Amino acid sequence: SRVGKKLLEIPSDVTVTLNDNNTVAVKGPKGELTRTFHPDMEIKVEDNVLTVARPSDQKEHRALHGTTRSLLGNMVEGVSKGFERGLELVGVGYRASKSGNKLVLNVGYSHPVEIVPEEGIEIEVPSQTKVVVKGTDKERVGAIAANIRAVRSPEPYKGKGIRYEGEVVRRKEGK
Amino acid sequence: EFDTIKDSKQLNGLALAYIGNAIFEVYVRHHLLKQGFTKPNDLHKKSSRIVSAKSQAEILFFLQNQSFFTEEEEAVLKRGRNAKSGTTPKNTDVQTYRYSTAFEALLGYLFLEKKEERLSQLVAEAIQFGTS
Amino acid sequence: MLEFDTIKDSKQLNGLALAYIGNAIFEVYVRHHLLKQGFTKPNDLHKKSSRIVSAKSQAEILFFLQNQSFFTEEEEAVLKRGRNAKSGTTPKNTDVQTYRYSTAFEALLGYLFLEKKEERLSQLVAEAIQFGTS
Amino acid sequence: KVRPSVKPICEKCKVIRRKGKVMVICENPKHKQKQG
Amino acid sequence: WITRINAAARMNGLSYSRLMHGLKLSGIEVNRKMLADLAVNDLTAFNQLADAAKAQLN
Amino acid sequence: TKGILGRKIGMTQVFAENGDLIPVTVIEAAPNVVLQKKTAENDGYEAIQLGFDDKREKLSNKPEKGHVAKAETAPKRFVKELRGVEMDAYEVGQEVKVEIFSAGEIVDVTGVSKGKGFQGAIKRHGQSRGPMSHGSRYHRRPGSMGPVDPNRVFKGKLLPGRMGGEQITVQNLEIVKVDAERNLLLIKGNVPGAKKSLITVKSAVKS
Amino acid sequence: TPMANASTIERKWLVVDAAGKTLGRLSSEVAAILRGKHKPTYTPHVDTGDHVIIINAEKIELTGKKLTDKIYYRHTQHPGGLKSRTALEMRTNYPEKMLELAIKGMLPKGSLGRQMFKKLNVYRGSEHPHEAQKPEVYELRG
RNA sequence: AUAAGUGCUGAAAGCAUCUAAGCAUGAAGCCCCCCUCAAGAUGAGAUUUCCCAUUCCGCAAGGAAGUAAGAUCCCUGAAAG
Ligand SMILES: [Mg+2]
Ligand SMILES: [Mg+2]
Ligand SMILES: [Mg+2]
Ligand SMILES: [Mg+2]
Ligand SMILES: [Mg+2]
Ligand SMILES: [Mg+2]
Ligand SMILES: [Zn+2]
Repeated sequence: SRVGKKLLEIPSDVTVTLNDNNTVAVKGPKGELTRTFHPDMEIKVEDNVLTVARPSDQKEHRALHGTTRSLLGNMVEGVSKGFERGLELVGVGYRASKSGNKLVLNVGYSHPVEIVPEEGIEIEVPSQTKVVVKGTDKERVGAIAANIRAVRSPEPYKGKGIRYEGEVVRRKEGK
Repeated sequence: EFDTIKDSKQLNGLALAYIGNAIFEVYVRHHLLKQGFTKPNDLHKKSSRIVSAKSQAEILFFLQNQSFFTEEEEAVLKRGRNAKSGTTPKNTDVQTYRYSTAFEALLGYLFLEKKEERLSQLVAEAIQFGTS
Repeated sequence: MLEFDTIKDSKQLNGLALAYIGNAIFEVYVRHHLLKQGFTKPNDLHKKSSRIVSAKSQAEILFFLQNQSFFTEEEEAVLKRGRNAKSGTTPKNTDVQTYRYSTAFEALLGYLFLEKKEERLSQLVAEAIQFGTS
Repeated sequence: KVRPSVKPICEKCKVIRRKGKVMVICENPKHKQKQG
Repeated sequence: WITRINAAARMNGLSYSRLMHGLKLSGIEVNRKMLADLAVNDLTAFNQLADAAKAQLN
Repeated sequence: TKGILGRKIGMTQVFAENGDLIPVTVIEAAPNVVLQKKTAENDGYEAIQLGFDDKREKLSNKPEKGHVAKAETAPKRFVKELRGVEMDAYEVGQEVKVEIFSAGEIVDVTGVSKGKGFQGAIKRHGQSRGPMSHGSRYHRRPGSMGPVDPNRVFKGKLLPGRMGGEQITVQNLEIVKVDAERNLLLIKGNVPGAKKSLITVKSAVKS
Repeated sequence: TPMANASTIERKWLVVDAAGKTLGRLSSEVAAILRGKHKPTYTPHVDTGDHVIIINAEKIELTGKKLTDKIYYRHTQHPGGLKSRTALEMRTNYPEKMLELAIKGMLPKGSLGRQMFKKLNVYRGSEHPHEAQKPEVYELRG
């Protein structure tokens, strides 16, 4: 089938707003979200109904026609409840802690590594061996978790370093 | 120390505007000097910007909305706008020239009556707005 | 006179800004004088002010004053600074040294005004107007 | 593993394109390879 | 001559490769490029020639 | 930043408190005087002018007299311009004394090298010689001019000509002692220039 | 016998805009307005052209992947010293120079062709200082 | 700002995907920062200060003569050659 053809509801507090040049925004119980779209593409919304009218078929139109819909879906979902992603931390003593608003991780390096997030996203730590990022949008938490993981990639010979909240790494043997 | 004139009300014509021209020019030039500029080219450019007919017209219109004036001020503004004289410049129309004449006449009448407390404040406000 | 305040570094202005403010000063004085003398017709006020506010009458007044042992050392320095300033485009119907000698006069007036030397400037422009009108 | 002839080895190697090049990506990184 | 005729026959909405065709068609106007050119010394007759040309191009 | 202008006088030595020898270059000065200010609304940068070592009134012309008579002082012989500086602690006529360098600071010293004349290659560019025996007829000559194929000489060869006399800047020197009375500046090391010459002592750019 | 005009010519200033136009397609009619091939009195050795002013020169465009793969080379006279610039850095920091180099390759090469090139006035903005010559407007014929 | 690489969201292809839209990171390389020369940059720039109320011919353009600020000739020399 196709994903650019499904439908999208709109909760009560979630209020979308159409504007010239197709630059829809959203007002919800967790913050705002604006994202300009392609000028050619047509966006049309009804109460509890989302529609993406596509012009004559082409190679790039069948792509944009799904991209915009997926983005609107992610947007309404984030403004409804928001996304998050945890970060397990195995170590043999590798431990993360909190300091004001920023993050500090004492990996095997010889000096503490500092990680500070941008505005609109917070970094919570529920325990000294786990990190959990929380934010409204999806690409933001994605990028923040990637930049936090890229401090210490997981070694394959033994689980050592940062890894995602649920993932399997391969294992060799060393003697 | 300018000795007073025999009367500052029988100047029915444009003499009020004639003096107000040079008064406003002195004020805006001294202000531009205080800002710091010294080259004559940009000094003259900004001076012309602030002293043009349309600029004075817009400043008068804007100050009209603030009710910054009193009764005799409206009296002298009217007496200035009832002036029919000369020919308007080729670059501008016949309407805004009358507003400029009114502003210049008001400035001249304020100057020629030793009311510097109103004059300095009025020109300070006019310059402040025109430099927006 | 007017109610101004001092400008920092008023002894460092080139020969042009001084004349720039002095032209306005002289215009104010001459217009107030022609109005005090008794006149209402703007045509005649222009036709008369264009007798004293031309570079020829200004150069003349300057030569008359200078040849009368009226000035002092600092006014002489301000005259030399006004006359030595080299810029502008000469007017189509005048010489190019009477122009300089009138710019010297306007620079003198402007430098006298920008230092709160009120009474000296007043008497100077008084004698200047008196000569020019005669 | 650069080579002018890329083709899957095991059954689970995919073939994609990036920036106008031919790449074979897989789960076992001994099989990852790129044409040119 | 060809450059000057091309310049003089574009302030009328034609070009050269169409003015010349319309002149060869509208009757047989045998005015040489030298004289047709020189007649841009005054631009009142050349406009008449160009109008007669533009007639036959429809 | 900050900086002054002085005269090289010659090298000497001083013992520190550790009791160790230190080469030292002496530089005299005087109260310099700010003669002009170059702001960004009149020019394209920020810079003050400094004067130094006044000269007697017979050796000055009328342009220079009039230029230096707007700060009410005497015709100065060396005029320069210190560009990168804060321009609110300086007024025309004000002075800039030697008392702005504390001990143990780090400065730069700009000066004109001393002339060597028309020098060859072995001395100018520090090249090598040929042999002096074994039948040779080659020593103290600048070498091959290059390959045959270009049919010309590449721009950038190194040949004899006039050496020295350029402008040079030494970096990361250090103040030893600042005699506030006699207007002296003891700088460690040596500085370019012949004795009795103009020397510019600015603050450190690298940091 | 044909009128060969010489020192009997007049000139007139024109204003051209570059907001939303392809390079090489603008500099191909400007480079023939300068040369004089729009005047019925065109003589080939007197430079019967006229002056052209260009504004909004930083709004020019290039099709395809030219803003990354159009290079501008320039060689010094020293060995090895071949310097290079791409089109993005040029259009960002030297727009007027980009347009001057464009137009300069479309003119004759002698000693009349490089005084035809003194009549071109390129600016990067929306205001020009030449408000005294009364410069009229000129929309592109194609 | 980039190279190779590592990417985050994301469809064509209901999944997957570093890319086609979009958002990053990433080298002794590249452009600045450091040092020197530089407006004959004929596109010959800017700033500050000195000199200017002459005399002849020439209807006029212009030409000529004495000069002003300043410079040079000539002489005593070297931190220069
Ligand atoms: Mg008026
Ligand atoms: Mg003047
Ligand atoms: Mg050896
Ligand atoms: Mg050759
Ligand atoms: Mg040819
Ligand atoms: Mg000796
Ligand atoms: Zn595989």
